[PDB]
Amino acid sequence: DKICLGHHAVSNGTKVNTLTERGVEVVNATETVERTNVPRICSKGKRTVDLGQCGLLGTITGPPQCDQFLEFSADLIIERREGSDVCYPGKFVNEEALRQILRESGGIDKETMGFTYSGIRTNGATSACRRSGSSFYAEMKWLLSNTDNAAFPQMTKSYKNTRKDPALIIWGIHHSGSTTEQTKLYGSGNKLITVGSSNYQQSFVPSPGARPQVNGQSGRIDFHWLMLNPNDTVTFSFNGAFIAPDRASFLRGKSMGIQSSVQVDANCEGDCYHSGGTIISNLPFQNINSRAVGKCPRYVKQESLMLATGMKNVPE
Amino acid sequence: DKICLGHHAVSNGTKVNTLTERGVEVVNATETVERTNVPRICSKGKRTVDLGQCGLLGTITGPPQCDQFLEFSADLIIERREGSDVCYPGKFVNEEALRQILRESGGIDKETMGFTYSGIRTNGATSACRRSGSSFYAEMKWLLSNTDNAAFPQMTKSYKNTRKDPALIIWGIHHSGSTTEQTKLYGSGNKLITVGSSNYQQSFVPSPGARPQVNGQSGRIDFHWLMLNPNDTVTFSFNGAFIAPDRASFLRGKSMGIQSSVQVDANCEGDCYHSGGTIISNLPFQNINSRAVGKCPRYVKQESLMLATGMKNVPE
Amino acid sequence: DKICLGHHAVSNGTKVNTLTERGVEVVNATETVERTNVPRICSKGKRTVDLGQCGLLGTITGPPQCDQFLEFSADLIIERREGSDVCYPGKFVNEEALRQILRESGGIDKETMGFTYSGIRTNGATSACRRSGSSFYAEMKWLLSNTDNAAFPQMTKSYKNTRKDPALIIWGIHHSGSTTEQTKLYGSGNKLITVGSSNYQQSFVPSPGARPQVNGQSGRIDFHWLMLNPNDTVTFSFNGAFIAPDRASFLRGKSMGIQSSVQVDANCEGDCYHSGGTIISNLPFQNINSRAVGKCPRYVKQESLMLATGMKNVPE
Amino acid sequence: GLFGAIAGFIENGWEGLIDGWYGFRHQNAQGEGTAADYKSTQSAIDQITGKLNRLIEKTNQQFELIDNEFTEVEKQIGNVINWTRDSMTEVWSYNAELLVAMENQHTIDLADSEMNKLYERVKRQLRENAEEDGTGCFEIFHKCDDDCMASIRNNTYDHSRYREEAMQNR
Amino acid sequence: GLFGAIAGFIENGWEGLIDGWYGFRHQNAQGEGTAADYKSTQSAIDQITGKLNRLIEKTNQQFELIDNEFTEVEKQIGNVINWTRDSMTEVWSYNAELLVAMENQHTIDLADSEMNKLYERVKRQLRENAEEDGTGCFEIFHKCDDDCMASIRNNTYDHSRYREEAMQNR
Amino acid sequence: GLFGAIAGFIENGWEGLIDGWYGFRHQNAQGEGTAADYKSTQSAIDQITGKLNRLIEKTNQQFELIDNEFTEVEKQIGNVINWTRDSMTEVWSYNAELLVAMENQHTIDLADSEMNKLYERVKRQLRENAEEDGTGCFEIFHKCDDDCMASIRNNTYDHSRYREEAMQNR
Ligand SMILES: *[C@@H]1O[C@H](CO)[C@@H](O[C@@H]2O[C@H](CO)[C@@H](O)[C@H](O)[C@H]2NC(C)=O)[C@H](O)[C@H]1NC(C)=O
Ligand SMILES: *[C@@H]1O[C@H](CO)[C@@H](O[C@@H]2O[C@H](CO)[C@@H](O)[C@H](O)[C@H]2NC(C)=O)[C@H](O)[C@H]1NC(C)=O
Ligand SMILES: *[C@@H]1O[C@H](CO)[C@@H](O[C@@H]2O[C@H](CO)[C@@H](O)[C@H](O)[C@H]2NC(C)=O)[C@H](O)[C@H]1NC(C)=O
Ligand SMILES: *[C@@H]1O[C@H](CO)[C@@H](O)[C@H](O)[C@H]1NC(C)=O
Ligand SMILES: *[C@@H]1O[C@H](CO)[C@@H](O)[C@H](O)[C@H]1NC(C)=O
Ligand SMILES: *[C@@H]1O[C@H](CO)[C@@H](O)[C@H](O)[C@H]1NC(C)=O
Ligand SMILES: *[C@H]1O[C@H](CO)[C@@H](O)[C@H](O)[C@H]1NC(C)=O
Ligand SMILES: *[C@H]1O[C@H](CO)[C@@H](O)[C@H](O)[C@H]1NC(C)=O
Ligand SMILES: *[C@H]1O[C@H](CO)[C@@H](O)[C@H](O)[C@H]1NC(C)=O
Repeated sequence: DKICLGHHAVSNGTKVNTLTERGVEVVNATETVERTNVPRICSKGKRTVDLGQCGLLGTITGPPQCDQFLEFSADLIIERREGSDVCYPGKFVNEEALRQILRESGGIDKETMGFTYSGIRTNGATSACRRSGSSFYAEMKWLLSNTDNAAFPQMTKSYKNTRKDPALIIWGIHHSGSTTEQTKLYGSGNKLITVGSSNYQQSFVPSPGARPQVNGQSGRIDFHWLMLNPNDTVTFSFNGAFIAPDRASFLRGKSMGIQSSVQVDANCEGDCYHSGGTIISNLPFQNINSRAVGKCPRYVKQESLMLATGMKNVPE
Repeated sequence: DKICLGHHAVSNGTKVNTLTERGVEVVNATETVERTNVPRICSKGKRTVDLGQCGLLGTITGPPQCDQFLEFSADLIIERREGSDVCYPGKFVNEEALRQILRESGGIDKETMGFTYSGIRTNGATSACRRSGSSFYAEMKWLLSNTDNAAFPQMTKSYKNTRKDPALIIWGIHHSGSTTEQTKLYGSGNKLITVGSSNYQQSFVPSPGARPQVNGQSGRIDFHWLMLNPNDTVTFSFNGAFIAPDRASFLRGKSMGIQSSVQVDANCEGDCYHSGGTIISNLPFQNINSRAVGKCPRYVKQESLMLATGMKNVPE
Repeated sequence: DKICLGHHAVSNGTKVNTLTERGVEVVNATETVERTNVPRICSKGKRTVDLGQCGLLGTITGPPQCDQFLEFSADLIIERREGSDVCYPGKFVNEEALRQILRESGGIDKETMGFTYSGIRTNGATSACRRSGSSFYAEMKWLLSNTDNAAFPQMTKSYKNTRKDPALIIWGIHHSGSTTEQTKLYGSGNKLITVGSSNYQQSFVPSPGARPQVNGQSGRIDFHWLMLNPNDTVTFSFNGAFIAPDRASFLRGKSMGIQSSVQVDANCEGDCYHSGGTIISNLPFQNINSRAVGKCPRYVKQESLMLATGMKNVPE
Repeated sequence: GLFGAIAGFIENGWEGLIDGWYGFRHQNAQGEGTAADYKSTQSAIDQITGKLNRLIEKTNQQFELIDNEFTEVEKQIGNVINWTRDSMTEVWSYNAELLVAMENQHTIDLADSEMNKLYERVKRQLRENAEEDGTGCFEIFHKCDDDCMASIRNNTYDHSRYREEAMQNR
Repeated sequence: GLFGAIAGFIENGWEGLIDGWYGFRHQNAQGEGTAADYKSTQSAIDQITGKLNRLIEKTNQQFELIDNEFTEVEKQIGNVINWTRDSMTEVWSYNAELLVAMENQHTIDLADSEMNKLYERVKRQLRENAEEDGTGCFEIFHKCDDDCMASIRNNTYDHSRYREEAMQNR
Repeated sequence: GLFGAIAGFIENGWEGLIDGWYGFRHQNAQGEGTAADYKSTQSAIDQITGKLNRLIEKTNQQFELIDNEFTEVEKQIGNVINWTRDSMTEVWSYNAELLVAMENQHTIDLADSEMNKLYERVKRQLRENAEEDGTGCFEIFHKCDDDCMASIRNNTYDHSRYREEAMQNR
């Protein structure tokens, strides 16, 4: 006598929002915002370097904690809160720029600057940098006057980059904890260091004085850097208080750098990382960490945005 | 004999734009872009500090016009065009960073640095900073040699931050209008000031010379700042030309800072501010000021975007 | 007996994407992403200045290659890879800020600083800047001691901006390739240059030393700049190693600056430019160059996004 | 519109209809009369109201000053800030324009939909007892007094009561 | 919905319909029976599946760190970065909200559309042999056994076979 | 499509229809003939044209260089610029993709709507004088010559003239 048309329905629908209404109940729906974090750095298949105690900028200068990271190779570089760039206290000028360069480097290759010295000492060492006895930054040389109080000679040292890629060149200016210490190490007088390339132009005069003790030392070293272009030359004209580079650094290729507080895991894979771990998801959005890096779902403020995958639910 | 279906209509409809047509007339519509400004800073219910003649950075150093703002407390801080940071002429290094810090501070609390002095004068004063007679920045001390021409002694002064929040530490370097004035105030010789913390590393040598007269003075003071972390120490090693801090500053909490040319009004409330007043609106967009701050409708280029709230209008 | 309704169709439809399906075939469609570049700078109707060998910053100082660009007027300014700012080697502090200013300037007008000199030489010249014989930056004066080794006198020079717009003021600090050269040119002693306005406060001490040879010279000049406000004064207090400005620069109006490697063409017009040419298009998006400037379609990653302009194509 | 009723087969709207959005206008022995439909009107109003509830607000997202109107920031960073702000202005102006155009298209189509639904609902009520005119009018074959018209509006109309005489009056 | 079938003239859905999205429920001399419609169900499913294929992904766009959680960057540049990041957060949160709301509106209307299309397809099959109830039901005038009902579902129904008796039973 | 006419109950389109978008194809004693419908075609064309008028443009918003291709800017600020530019690229690529997908869905549904409206308009004209086939065809019961077919197309058709003979030929 009659045939009637209809559609399915369920007792327990799922609420979604539309242009016209909040909390419309539909037969089924699915989440578009990722909330689940994996509390590990998911590193399966990636050449990974976990710096631990070594500060990223220490890979260039070489305090004792960075001895095993002087020429690393990596797809993924992990900095840790406990990492330190220094042994004898000090810091890099333009430090974060240099960190950003090294994070993307793919690692570093090192080559000798070819500097030889006469008329001065080359073996400055300190109890702040220990390798079973007093020592110093593995990639640098603390140049001193031949004997106590002696005049450091006016020196010039040159290095040409004969490779096809830019060379990362570092040096340091030593600020003793006192003027008397400055004289004892490098002789009296107002010291000077100039550094120039075809691209670069900058000078340095030391300023000794008492800083509060760090790693048992009241002196400081100002570290500085420049990228030396292929077949360009850097000249160092100095007359004391100069921490000379022993080796130049070259970038190997490409990598990504992260900062994290969680363990590496080679059993999971992911490309979106933050300090608390890895966001593994195919969803378009995430509400886990606005500073996640790599290849990530877009960060949004909402905890949940349900996408309807069914018709409106109309139970009897 | 017949029943006929229909819909309402009006003589005077409102035009809107659609995906497919410009200026479609609909029964009613409403504006989505705010154009109405309130020409006052609507400050009802908010702890408000209108700086007037006091420059925001003056709250830290204390020229005479900032005497009533040395320890203010605020939810909303208002800078005015007439505000000045200085009395004796000069300026802060990294000035805008420091303004951004102070705008968000919730105000400042001050505590003594605990510096005491011997062998030098502590009461440098100038006609540029008047408090019924020559005076100086209320939070700073102009250190001079005991008598004219006398050698200023090589000095070191230390302050540890024993509080749970970072301390804002300021100092100044005085550049006299001439070398002779520099000798008269601090004795002859090339002067030096170093400043270091566990986080910070920087030096200063003065450069005297004739600048054009500002507030009747051809000399200048370079003001400098750093945030001193909890249980870290700052050391000042100086030998003249040094404007010493008398007090450290501490941030109270949270605030917002604005720049405006209009009067405060405690009879209206709003959270979106610009130099010309307050945008009070629940509309999603505004075309009043692209630099409005606080909690605002999004700035857009269009003067009007009408949202249809009725059907298409079809009059006979 | 019957009338039947239908719609048109074609054998060769065009595929588009919808919300619900990829590659739906429609009767017709049109591209929304521009892929066609014009390999020329399309400059019809615009006052255009192609700098060629002249570096943009050279227009202010005046090395020989910029002799015809000392007072240019322009709507469109074109920098070339071969452009150089210098003759005697050196560089500007805050160089890119100054380039951004000059790119938007509409060109420059020059006016004498009105500086006259006594007791010193004014005609320093070099083989690095040739104009049929040794010469120097056309807008600057290389101030030397009257004779070899002689003491340069402590000097002050003042300029007030009496115009209604800010004046661009430049100067240079000369760093000789050696200390002996510095003494020969300006006499012995540690030199000093201070510069101040009501807005500006900064100092300079030279640092001589061997840099690698550029344009046959191991010395360098540090160029510096400031904008001098209407009815403000700049004072130069110097005692050697100072490259003095002969003229102030004033901005003419408005322009746009580009960098390009292709020829100008006055037969085509366009407002979107990049190094490879001009994007001439009315389409909303382009996939040619993410760094295109002017008035451009938005850059997107997709090569093509077809917009349906017909119904779904349903062939028999 | 998509449903071809408003500004479609219905020639025009009624300025006299001040009681609702959609309504009935009848012709019978007793004369002419107009009445608004509550359900259709209310469905359209509630949906438009829902759109406004969504759109008419701003976020709790606070932004602070990053430049300075009294003392200009350094030129390079200032130019980066301006470029970023202008880029955001472009994004939001585009977003605003498209949002309102999309919403407006949907709003007009939605109203047209409600009109169509009301028409088809009445059509089903009057099966065989009436025929479509084509102007949004239903020609009724049997005599339909005010109580009969009110029964159609109130959805209490019984077609079986009149079917015989209406079918005979084909 | 826009088409007024689901949550419209069809009073409610069937919890017993576990075989598909849309289906037939009949009444005849042989009793009652329920069967799902494959084509309508599959069209709706394929369209929803298509939406998910588009949305459920992230781009191959890599971003690196530009600030530092261990050692804070300089305050001015840090504030520019935060302002930019917060601006992007606002843009994307707005984009996400609107995308899902738009998609959801369309998804519900799309399902309602498929239900309507199925109803009208059946209506055309049964021309003159049946009449619309108004509840999504077709009252058939001739006797229609399970083979007859199955022919309607399977789209093999021949109205000319039954037309005479059904037309007579007007 | 949402209206189930194009790629729906109408099996396929006509390659021979080169005169318009929508048209009529008839069968009578005099033979077969095809003619395009101006109003429906023009409504669809004007709406698509309107979309193009909106989309096919760029803004008057000028942007300047903030970095440098010949002499690289400082690395930190350069990285901030690149991050910002890449973020904008992501926003705009997303915007472009979604805009075109949304517009395309609407364009296809809009064309399908116009086809449906034309069908229902004809259905109303021919009340009782014809019946729906289900393939987009109207079986007419009375004899309809070329002048009669032309009257349907031209919207001058008078159903009352033929009603008696057509109703008799039920
Ligand atoms: C960034 O944009 C602002 C405006 O948004 C520019 O400042 C304006 O400059 C014009 C003319 O130069 C004045 O009329 C206005 O008073 C200024 N407005 C504000 C709010 O300050 C500013 O110059 C731009 N920044 C840079 C670096 O050029
Ligand atoms: C920029 O925003 C970050 C957070 O996104 C701020 O850093 C946070 O600071 C709060 C309290 O000051 C701490 O609880 C968090 O540990 C910090 N988070 C991170 C990720 O560092 C930061 O202060 C802001 N930048 C500036 C210049 O103020
Ligand atoms: C910012 O991005 C640009 C490209 O948009 C980078 O410059 C490119 O560098 C690659 C290889 O290093 C070259 O092949 C191109 O010639 C460069 N393109 C341009 C337009 O200059 C640039 O290195 C990035 N910035 C930073 C700070 O890394
Ligand atoms: C309903 O949606 C979820 C996605 O969140 C899915 O996992 C599940 O299989 C779906 N269930 C049915 C019956 O379709
Ligand atoms: C029409 O819209 C405006 C909103 O701009 C509103 O204030 C007014 O009450 C509305 N009028 C009617 C009759 O709905
Ligand atoms: C189809 O579209 C293109 C736009 O890409 C246009 O140039 C062409 O004229 C159109 N053809 C027809 C027949 O409409
Ligand atoms: C640098 O000079 C050497 C000459 O020995 C040449 O082989 C190399 O190609 C040069 N590279 C560049 C970038 O000029
Ligand atoms: C600083 O040292 C004191 C020891 O007196 C301790 O109470 C305080 O917790 C320390 N704070 C930090 C941050 O180490
Ligand atoms: C500068 O001073 C002169 C006085 O001769 C005056 O004409 C001019 O308006 C002043 N400009 C400003 C900006 O104060």
